[PDB]
Amino acid sequence: VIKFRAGVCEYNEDSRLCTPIPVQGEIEIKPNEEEELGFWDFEWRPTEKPVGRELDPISLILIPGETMWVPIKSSKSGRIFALVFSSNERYFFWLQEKNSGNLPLNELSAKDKEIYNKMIGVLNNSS
Repeated sequence: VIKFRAGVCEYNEDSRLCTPIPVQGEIEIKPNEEEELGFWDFEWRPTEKPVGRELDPISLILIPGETMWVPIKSSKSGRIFALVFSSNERYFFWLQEKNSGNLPLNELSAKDKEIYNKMIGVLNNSS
């Protein structure tokens, strides 16, 4: 399975912005070796607690065509994961590493092309 490092970023999208407040965590991108619902679970874990928000651990199904991928929604901020979630909870993430994701802000999430390709592949799959 594919593991990636990020903490959370606020629930907020009432101005299409959420601010980084530093935190850590871990996402596990997996097909689910139980396949109960038959979708991708992003298992978030706190490794630092959310401060200035409370978002609990979550096993998060991405349901194609209900989950929309936008690669960046902030220009006063960098490294924002933007997933519009309908029929599910909304979790926005911010990469915990200030040394990486220094690639320019036009697609920035943690990288440009890699995250963009990867996130489109989850929509294409229903696995």
